[PDB]
Amino acid sequence: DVVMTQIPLSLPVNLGDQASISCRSSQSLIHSNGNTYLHWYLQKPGQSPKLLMYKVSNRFYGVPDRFSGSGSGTDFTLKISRVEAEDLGIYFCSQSSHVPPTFGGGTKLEIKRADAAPTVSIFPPSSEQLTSGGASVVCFLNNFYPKDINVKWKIDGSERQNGVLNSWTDQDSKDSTYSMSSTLTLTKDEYERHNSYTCEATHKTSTSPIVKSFNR
Amino acid sequence: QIQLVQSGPELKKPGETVKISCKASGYAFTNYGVNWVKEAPGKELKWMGWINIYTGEPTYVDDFKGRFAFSLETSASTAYLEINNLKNEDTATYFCTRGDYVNWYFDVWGAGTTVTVSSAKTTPPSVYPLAPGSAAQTNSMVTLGCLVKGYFPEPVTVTWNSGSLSSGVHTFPAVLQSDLYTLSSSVTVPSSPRPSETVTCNVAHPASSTKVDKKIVPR
Ligand SMILES: C[C@]12CC[C@@H](O)C[C@H]1CC[C@@H]1[C@@H]2CC[C@]2(C)C(=O)CC[C@@H]12
Repeated sequence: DVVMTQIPLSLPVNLGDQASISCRSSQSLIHSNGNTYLHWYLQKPGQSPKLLMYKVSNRFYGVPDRFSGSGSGTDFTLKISRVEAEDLGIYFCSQSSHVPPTFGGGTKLEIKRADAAPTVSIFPPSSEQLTSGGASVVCFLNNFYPKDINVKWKIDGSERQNGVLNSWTDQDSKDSTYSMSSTLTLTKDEYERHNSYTCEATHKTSTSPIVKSFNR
Repeated sequence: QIQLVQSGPELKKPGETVKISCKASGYAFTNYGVNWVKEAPGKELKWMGWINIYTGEPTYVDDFKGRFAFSLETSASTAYLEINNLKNEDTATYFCTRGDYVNWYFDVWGAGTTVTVSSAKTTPPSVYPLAPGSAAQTNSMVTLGCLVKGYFPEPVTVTWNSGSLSSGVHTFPAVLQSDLYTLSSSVTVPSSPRPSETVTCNVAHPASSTKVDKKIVPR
């Protein structure tokens, strides 16, 4: 498998600007008769991939005239000239120069915006999840940019690890932010054998963590 | 509309079998290859193998040999992929793509078929409310939430006040904890709308025929 690699995972881009993406191969891509089968797909959200550029530099029918291609042998690069709003999606690169065709992980165009920090909010269990046994404490680390943020769950000073399952939201199309949430799922006697519950998140914006809490 | 048009979503338990059709329309079916590509959840877009309509013999990447099989009925312009003794890792979207003989790319892609392999039985969600226990104003905006835990299958739908509140609503992706799914939604209102005005959390689970309205009551 000719490991195909692409960086960056996510490329913030102010629309109007120009984006350039790159891809690299765990072998060389000149086929055994001077042809280079490196092709790039665009996958818009919960839709299909669709050929944009083949044989390194040729543009698929209809594909808009600001897209470009270049690269030799092992480093290829796609370039978009004035990225318009509907060039946004996961750009993948593939090779069918060696058996078997392989795909690289893709790089997503994302809109850029000034930073913000998560409005965190922290919720204890409700009487009604308690009258039957579990207790899911739930923190909402809402409305932040950039995507990396990390949550830690401090339980009575100590830390907890089994119980977190986090889940992330797609870049909100109204203010380009992200949101994330972790619900610590404890049983009702794990929850009632503790008292201080604090949710904690270090995001790029504050050096200090943006902790929040309730005291059981 | 030269398209390859595929079957619908499949929900299978372990050990079962699924057969995906891919109808080609608009083009000379013998003139291309049909390739099958697997898109697995936050794994790579993976190439499964290929079918050559002139001979009729497939080719398979090692990784899907044996248990995956590709059949064909070239009179009826339909291509096929059959999965037998469905394991749990086969949950992914499988796509068929027409590849070309001169320039070797894959230019028309079907819309993909979603198989979901699981052991769960339908379960209506438990819906619980999330009100902030006198967790005072950090700054004049309360964010409440709903937590819908333990359900199968996807989907559920959350709305707040029957869709009359949507600018402050975030609903987070499902994450299955132990076969069943879990999901939460938060609304952020001004502090004078709630608790003066009510805020209700409405979740519907089409597969089980269950709609639950929860009111967020101060605490
Ligand atoms: C690269 C590879 C890869 C598989 C190998 O068996 C044949 C070669 C050459 C022809 C290609 C094929 C991939 C699938 C293609 C692109 C088709 O669908 C028709 C021509 C095919």
